[PDB]
Amino acid sequence: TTALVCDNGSGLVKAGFAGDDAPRAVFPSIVGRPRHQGVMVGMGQKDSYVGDEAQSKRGILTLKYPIEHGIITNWDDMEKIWHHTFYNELRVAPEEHPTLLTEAPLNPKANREKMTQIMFETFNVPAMYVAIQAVLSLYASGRTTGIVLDSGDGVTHNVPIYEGYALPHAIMRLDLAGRDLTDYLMKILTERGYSFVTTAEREIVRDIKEKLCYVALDFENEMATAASSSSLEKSYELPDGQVITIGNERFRCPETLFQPSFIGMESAGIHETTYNSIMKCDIDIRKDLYANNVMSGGTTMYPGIADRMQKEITALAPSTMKIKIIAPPERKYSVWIGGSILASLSTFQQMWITKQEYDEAGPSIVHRKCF
Amino acid sequence: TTALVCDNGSGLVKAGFAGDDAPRAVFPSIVGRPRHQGVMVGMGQKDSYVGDEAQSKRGILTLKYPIEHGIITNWDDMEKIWHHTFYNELRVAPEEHPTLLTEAPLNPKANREKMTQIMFETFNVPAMYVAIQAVLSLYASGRTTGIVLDSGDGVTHNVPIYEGYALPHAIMRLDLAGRDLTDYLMKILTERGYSFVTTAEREIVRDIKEKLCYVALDFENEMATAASSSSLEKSYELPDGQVITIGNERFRCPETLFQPSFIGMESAGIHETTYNSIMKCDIDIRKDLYANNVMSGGTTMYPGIADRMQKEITALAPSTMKIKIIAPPERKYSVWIGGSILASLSTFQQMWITKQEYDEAGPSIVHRKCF
Amino acid sequence: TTALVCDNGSGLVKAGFAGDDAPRAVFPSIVGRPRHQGVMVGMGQKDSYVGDEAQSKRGILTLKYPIEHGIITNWDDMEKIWHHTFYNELRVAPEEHPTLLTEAPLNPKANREKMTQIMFETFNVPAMYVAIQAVLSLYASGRTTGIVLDSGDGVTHNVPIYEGYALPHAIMRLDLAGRDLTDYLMKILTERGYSFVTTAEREIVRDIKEKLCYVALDFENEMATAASSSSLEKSYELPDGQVITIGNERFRCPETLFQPSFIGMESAGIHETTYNSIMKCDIDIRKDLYANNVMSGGTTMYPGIADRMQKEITALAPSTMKIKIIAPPERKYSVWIGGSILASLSTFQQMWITKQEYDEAGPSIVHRKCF
Amino acid sequence: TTALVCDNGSGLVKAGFAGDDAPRAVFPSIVGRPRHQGVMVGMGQKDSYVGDEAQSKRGILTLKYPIEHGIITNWDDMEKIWHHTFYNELRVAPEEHPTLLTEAPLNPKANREKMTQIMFETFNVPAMYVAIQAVLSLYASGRTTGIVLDSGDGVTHNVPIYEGYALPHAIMRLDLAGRDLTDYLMKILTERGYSFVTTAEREIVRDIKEKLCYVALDFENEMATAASSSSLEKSYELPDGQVITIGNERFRCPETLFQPSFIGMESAGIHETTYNSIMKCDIDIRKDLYANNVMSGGTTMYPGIADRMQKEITALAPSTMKIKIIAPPERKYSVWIGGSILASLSTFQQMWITKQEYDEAGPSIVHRKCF
Amino acid sequence: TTALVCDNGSGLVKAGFAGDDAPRAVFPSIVGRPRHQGVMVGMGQKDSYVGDEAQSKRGILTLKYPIEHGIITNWDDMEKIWHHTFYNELRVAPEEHPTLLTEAPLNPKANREKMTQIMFETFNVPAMYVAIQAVLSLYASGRTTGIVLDSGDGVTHNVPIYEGYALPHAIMRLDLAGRDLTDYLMKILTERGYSFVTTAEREIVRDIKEKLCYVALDFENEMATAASSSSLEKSYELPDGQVITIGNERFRCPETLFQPSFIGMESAGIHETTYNSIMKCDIDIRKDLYANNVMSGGTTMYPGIADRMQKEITALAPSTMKIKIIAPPERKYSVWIGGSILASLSTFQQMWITKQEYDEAGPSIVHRKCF
Amino acid sequence: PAWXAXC
Amino acid sequence: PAWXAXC
Amino acid sequence: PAWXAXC
Amino acid sequence: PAWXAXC
Amino acid sequence: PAWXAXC
Amino acid sequence: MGVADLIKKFESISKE
Amino acid sequence: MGVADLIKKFESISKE
Amino acid sequence: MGVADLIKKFESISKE
Amino acid sequence: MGVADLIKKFESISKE
Amino acid sequence: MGVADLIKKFESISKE
Ligand SMILES: Nc1ncnc2c1ncn2[C@@H]1O[C@H](COP(=O)(O)OP(=O)(O)O)[C@@H](O)[C@H]1O
Ligand SMILES: Nc1ncnc2c1ncn2[C@@H]1O[C@H](COP(=O)(O)OP(=O)(O)O)[C@@H](O)[C@H]1O
Ligand SMILES: [Mg+2]
Ligand SMILES: [Mg+2]
Ligand SMILES: [Mg+2]
Ligand SMILES: [Mg+2]
Ligand SMILES: [Mg+2]
Repeated sequence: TTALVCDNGSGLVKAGFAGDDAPRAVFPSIVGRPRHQGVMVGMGQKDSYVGDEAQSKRGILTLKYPIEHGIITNWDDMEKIWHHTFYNELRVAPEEHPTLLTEAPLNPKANREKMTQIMFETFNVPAMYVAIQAVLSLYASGRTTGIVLDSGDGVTHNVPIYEGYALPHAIMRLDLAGRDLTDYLMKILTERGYSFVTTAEREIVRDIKEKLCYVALDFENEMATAASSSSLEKSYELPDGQVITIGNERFRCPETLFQPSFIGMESAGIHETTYNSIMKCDIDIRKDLYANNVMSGGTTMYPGIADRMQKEITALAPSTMKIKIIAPPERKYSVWIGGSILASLSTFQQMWITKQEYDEAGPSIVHRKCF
Repeated sequence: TTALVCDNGSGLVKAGFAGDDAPRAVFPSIVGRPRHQGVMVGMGQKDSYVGDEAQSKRGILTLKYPIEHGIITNWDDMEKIWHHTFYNELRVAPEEHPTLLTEAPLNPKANREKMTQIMFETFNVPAMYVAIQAVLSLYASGRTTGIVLDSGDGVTHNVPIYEGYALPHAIMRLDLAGRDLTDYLMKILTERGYSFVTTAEREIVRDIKEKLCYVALDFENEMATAASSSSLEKSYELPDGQVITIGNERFRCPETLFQPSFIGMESAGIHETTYNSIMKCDIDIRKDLYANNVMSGGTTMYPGIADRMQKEITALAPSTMKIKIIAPPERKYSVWIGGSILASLSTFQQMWITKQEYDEAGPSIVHRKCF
Repeated sequence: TTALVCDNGSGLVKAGFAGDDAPRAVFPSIVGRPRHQGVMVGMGQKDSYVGDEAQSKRGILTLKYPIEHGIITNWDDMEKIWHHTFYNELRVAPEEHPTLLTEAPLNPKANREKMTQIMFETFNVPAMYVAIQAVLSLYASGRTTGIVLDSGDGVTHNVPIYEGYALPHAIMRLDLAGRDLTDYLMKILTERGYSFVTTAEREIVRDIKEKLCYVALDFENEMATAASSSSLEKSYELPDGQVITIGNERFRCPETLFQPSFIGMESAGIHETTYNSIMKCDIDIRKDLYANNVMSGGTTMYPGIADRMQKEITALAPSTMKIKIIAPPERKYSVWIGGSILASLSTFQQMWITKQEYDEAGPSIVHRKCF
Repeated sequence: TTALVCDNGSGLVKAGFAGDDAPRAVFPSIVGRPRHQGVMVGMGQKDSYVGDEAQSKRGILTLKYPIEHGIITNWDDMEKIWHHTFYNELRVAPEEHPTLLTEAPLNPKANREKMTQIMFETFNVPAMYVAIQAVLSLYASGRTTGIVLDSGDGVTHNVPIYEGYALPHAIMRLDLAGRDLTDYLMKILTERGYSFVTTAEREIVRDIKEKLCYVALDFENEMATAASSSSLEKSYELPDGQVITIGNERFRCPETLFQPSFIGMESAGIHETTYNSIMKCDIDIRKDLYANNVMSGGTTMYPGIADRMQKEITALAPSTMKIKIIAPPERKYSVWIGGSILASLSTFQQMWITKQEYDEAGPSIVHRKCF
Repeated sequence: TTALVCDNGSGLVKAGFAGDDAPRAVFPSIVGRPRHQGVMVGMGQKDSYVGDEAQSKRGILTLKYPIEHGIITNWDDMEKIWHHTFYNELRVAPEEHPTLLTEAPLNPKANREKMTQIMFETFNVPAMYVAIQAVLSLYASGRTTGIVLDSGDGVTHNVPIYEGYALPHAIMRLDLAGRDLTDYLMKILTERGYSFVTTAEREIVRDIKEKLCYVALDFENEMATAASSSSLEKSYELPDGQVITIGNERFRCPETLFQPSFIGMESAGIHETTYNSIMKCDIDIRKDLYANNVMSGGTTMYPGIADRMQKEITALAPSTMKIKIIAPPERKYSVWIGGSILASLSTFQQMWITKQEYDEAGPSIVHRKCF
Repeated sequence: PAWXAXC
Repeated sequence: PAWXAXC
Repeated sequence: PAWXAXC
Repeated sequence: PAWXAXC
Repeated sequence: PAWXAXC
Repeated sequence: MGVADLIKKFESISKE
Repeated sequence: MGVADLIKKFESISKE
Repeated sequence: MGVADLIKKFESISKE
Repeated sequence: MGVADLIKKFESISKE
Repeated sequence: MGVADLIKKFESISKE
């Protein structure tokens, strides 16, 4: 009767059972459809492909994500994702388990309400609860105090918590995320003559980003170095055996997070955004937030990102203060893990929306602890 | 069977056992409550916090005092203070010990009557007595003659005693106290651009007051000096590492006690108030009161306050007379100490209201020696 | 030789000549700079744009205000504002006219001192005086008694005056103002899926606030109504032709003024702040302050604000008393008007700081009547 | 009720029944007519001869093909071919069986439409379907992925398929085929004094090509060898007992496929054409196409052709990739075989154009899956 | 000392002098070489032919373009183009005039660097500048605001400009252009039996495209019409007197620009690409970009293209907005014209790279205003 | 482009 | 010579 | 954020 | 086929 | 503000 | 009520 | 590998 | 440090 | 509208 | 001077 946990993010879907250390399903939130005439009718060709199935056939599919910037925009595709998650990936009947789902803070309310309707009416879940990843990331870190900087494929957000109490007026959110860094990389590679256009190519460029990019701890020095040296150049083999050689794009891509102006945003970079979140908090709480800067989410995996963040925050913050970044290797999974913990606490078993309650209260019930 | 002694002041609660030299409990009279949405339900979050517990979490609590200007206004919060004092701070069963409590002179009668009801009906104390701090301050000074100037967080008062007899028509009371000086300091710091608004910030400003302020022995010369010199400026580190630099606010704050007009009061300053109390006494008693000016209470801790008082009184009083100020370092504790002494005297053991007497006499009994 | 009058507020700059009924210059206190690469060098592109010029090009500028919460933080931008005001908006040589400027009460002293230095050394004004808007608002109301609640873009403040005498210890100031209400509205619109991030978008949201928001005279009933009805919904056309439909945000935004907790402040709302200012005044003056509650400033333009204030004050104040709110339609201009009056009175012509005096006295002279 | 399968190619007609391993009719697509005066009227001389009948009498007939470069140009002759195929070669009534016919990709639409009209109106076939040989060649190879290089007497074409989906924008077609190689050989043999002019002689030269030619795996080395050696010379006996000795024509003929310039074409050779087809495909698909290069068609029978192709493709393609050529011995029959398979699949029985549908829809129906 | 202006596009080379209304040289970017054995040695036969010379002899040359998709791939051929442009077409010594060259946005940096090296080292130009055609197209349109949709033989691109400032993050580029439409037309004509294979034939098909094709304002209605009518059919006379009759290919060819899927691209059509560029711009700028949609480039010459674009954009864009397309008849020349203007402005004479500067700075100097 | 009047 | 305007 | 140690 | 790893 | 008709 | 009138009111108050 | 077997292979693929 | 242990930590915190 | 005139327009804009 | 001693002082005063 273990609760199901499912982090339906914009990039990957991480799902499994409560009370455990890893998702069992980690396939991408991608639904693809053929973009070409089928001819070999005799093989039983499909109309659509999902997740790993879709990426394995990406060169013939217009791969699309149902979720963009944390918002579900394509509900038919989202039900396909869920359907496969429950029956083909986890092999579990939804009727037999309550389910914990996640969402970004400061999202549209309708996103939560529609997701709830589907779980109760299409999957017949007996109970449901929706959590904010930033909160789950502290449960997963073993603590009740700190700022979680959750930076994934969809959105980047900062949520300070102190002694388990949230400070919602200090939530900062940027719609700058891994998907944009990827788009930026697709454009920057143009300079060296490489041209990635299609969605299959987008996934290739994503793979490149994941293996070659790093965070400069001094952007200008890395630029000066690149301009005078081959030592920063790396090769990568494309799926067709073609070799692509990449230079300073390796650090100019993630630099966007510190300089969003690179993609046209006037918005503050992540170190200033984090800093501002601290500044919006009562002065008495600042010391503890600085000492508990918690990173989570896939884009926090760039080598050097934690080090760059420390350097940047210490340049904004007053001196004579401990500024500490917590960045465990499971940054990709801490949200799922938090879900795994929360759903297993006895203290949480009164937080579930029972289908019976939903059916009498209507959607307003999903906003208990809306935050 | 040692009596409990508890000075439930407006600032701090000083409590312990009779016959000893210090309170064991010295936590603040503060009850705080969360002012933000709780999210981490799994941590067992509280509805309210008390004393040191509350100040340790002040950045998320609307810290409030149950007592203002010496009057208890919030009785639910006051029972929480007492509850913790008895069971968590002193670790003592109230039923096993008689209790000595204190109050300001010239307070509402109801304050005494309600406090009594609670001690007899909620804490089941077997006996009770209520004392005036100004009297306790002379027991603690080893003498039966003098004027006690008790200036705390709540109120400031002057009570002349001669050969143990009180002169009640000469009691002077000002509702100017440390809490107002603190509020004034919060406002005066505005001039240099610092802005402390919240109750947590109020406590920060209080800490500043306690470490940087001093009494000018010549206000105009200190102003002239400040206007021409950096030598009076001091820095202070705020909890978030931010440094605040404070100039003449260091002496303009406590000056309020000599010039209440600074906060809008038309009332006499403390040196004139003391003087007037002496003038209301029979001429034959004045010499002894001048020779025994006794200071007690936390606000008498400003450096230079005793020296300023001597200078001021000698400017009002006729010449050719000894004007003497007694200001032992335990000004913060002399009241508790007086309680510790009084409750231990055999002569005092007939002064207790036995619960049995209260239950037959009703509240009028609490006014024996109302004063 | 008519004095110039210039209300250099944080939102708008209202400027013109003394002895008249309206400012001639009413452009915003905004300096913008290009945030994008210029390419058409042949058009003579500028580095910066000011006021209406800047808003007319806002989609390409990082529009910023030089003044925040009533304090000037960017002096270079402020000189640009003044420069244009004097030479391009009013078309007047500063050397030929004395100038009356305004500032919030309880601001940093340095703000006044620096402003003075600039007027005497950069604009060569022959004379200068600085006034408090709350005072000017009573001159503009034709009276010498009352409380002015001046609530603009920058700060909100309460200054009681009685028979022309001020009661400075009763000044209340909140750093809750129209700019915060705007920021709150930007956040609240998130719930319906609308997302305004950039500074140009901030100005759009401000325009929305100004046309759609109103004050609930019963917050809970308006919420209950909104929850059950489309009758409170209004549409607005965004600059690109996109229609945005807004529901209960119409009254949840201005509600912040009554419930500052909505944006994280623990501070009293404006009706309690006003009430407290009255309570800090001598009891003998309260009747006249209640009968002369004067509203001024741009945020007092929300429909229903005066009515809500009456309802709230009458719930705090004792019964059997006349509580009257004065809210003429020129709430946006009453400050400028007061300046226009004051500068024209013969009684005021000795109040000017002559440049000659400044040059001998130094900055301390600007604090005559500092208040 | 077994479907008839008939690959009416430009060279040979391969026909038989679905569900079997070989055509039963494999006669040439040749209709000949006497080119000389008949004199022995008493023998019942014919006006025309078909297929093997015609070749057996070729020395007196102007043998012609009805199909050139994959296009039917002589419809009267084509009906004769079909007539004999159905009644004299296969001995089957067309009315009793549905029929699967084939055609080149990128042919004129009219070729398909006219063929359809004839089958429905002249042969009364109850149903019809037209397939592309390149597709049939993968069914016959047991796979759903790869590029079929079908090089016959008529045309040479490349059609990539991935997971059964076709990539039509990557279809490459050359009008260089076995008939041109034959014409080239007729010309090249001139150098040694042999002269083949007539159509009967064309068929003789074709026979020579089929037995003596091979693909050089290094053209220049074979030329250098021929220029210095008799070891590459082979004899052939012409029908009249005359011996013809052939030297480097043995490899200079098929070389045309790699160097079309030999016959005046500026077009890419077959290895570059294949390569380009791969390059027109999404990068993600290239690896699988390289690993599944499928050869079919009669001209792929030259000894050494598969080996030359591997050598050439690996010189164009990036290194570190598996380049694999599939060349089963039944290259002459794989198309017919694919037809035999396709027509037998239950999945295909809805693909047939029923005569009833044709008669209501008209010719547009033949382009379902036109490709 | 008039600057030379030379738009070395992929299709045509437009070159002449600054300060004038037309290029003097408008020959094609084609270098051809004989593909056949020369025999009449006595006529002084050439190795290569250029531009009009080459097209005049196209039936014997493998005509090739040095530039493909806006990138120079064959530098030897490009120097021949330049050589002839300077000495045989314009009859001018390069040493005597500075030269303005053009390039596509988002091209490889090396393309600019190599072009620069050649102009300074091979042609000894005293100074050089490289411009982006999209910018030049607004100078030529007399305005500083709008989106230029430049669609030529090489690439199609969208560059929004506002008040002369560029919005580089909103640049959209497709590698769909007139050369692809031509290739598509070569393929589509197959359906009616016409077959154009060689490069000379490619140029013939291009001529056909230019005279017969038009944009359907309703694709499905034109298809339905074609399917039922001869009224859309047009004849064309091929160079050998052969008449070719063309049906719906007349509009199915340019339709590719709206439906790139026709040639295998998954990419957005030009109306969605334009729309997306607007969406990437700040909301405040959208109104002006919609009102200034500027078309330039040779493929914008199809009849009906501007009308189709308006219809399409108004179906994507919100209603109640003016959507305006600017399409002057000189769409083929607006780029050259912009060059003619820019090079003549006094404001531009500091933008030139002086050879002296290049020789000290190296290639990085060419990226001033890289964009 | 996923929000409702801003992305 | 079999196409219609090319072979 | 405009004051000096509080906003 | 003119870019470097895409056309 | 703590008394009853004066603070 | 208008600056000309408000001035007259205040000048009168000052003089009185 | 023979039509009977190739049919079985493709029927299996279609069903799967 | 693993969910089983993190649960024990949080259950202990909630109870305390 | 012609280069001579477009130049005059832009020179005027630059100077202004 | 300490409560134990101050008590002794006051008890002595009361008795005397
Ligand atoms: N060094 C110091 N200088 C001046 N005032 C002080 C100092 N230390 C503490 N105080 C003040 O003493 C007051 C506490 O008063 P206290 O007499 O101990 O308790 P209560 O006022 O509750 O009877 C507070 O207003 C506090 O700020
Ligand atoms: N109809 C309206 N309703 C509510 N607020 C308004 C309205 N019109 C303008 N405002 C607000 O008034 C403020 C401008 O204040 P104003 O007093 O004119 O200048 P300042 O604040 O600079 O002294 C802005 O925050 C603006 O949004
Ligand atoms: Mg996530
Ligand atoms: Mg006390
Ligand atoms: Mg104002
Ligand atoms: Mg064939
Ligand atoms: Mg061009």
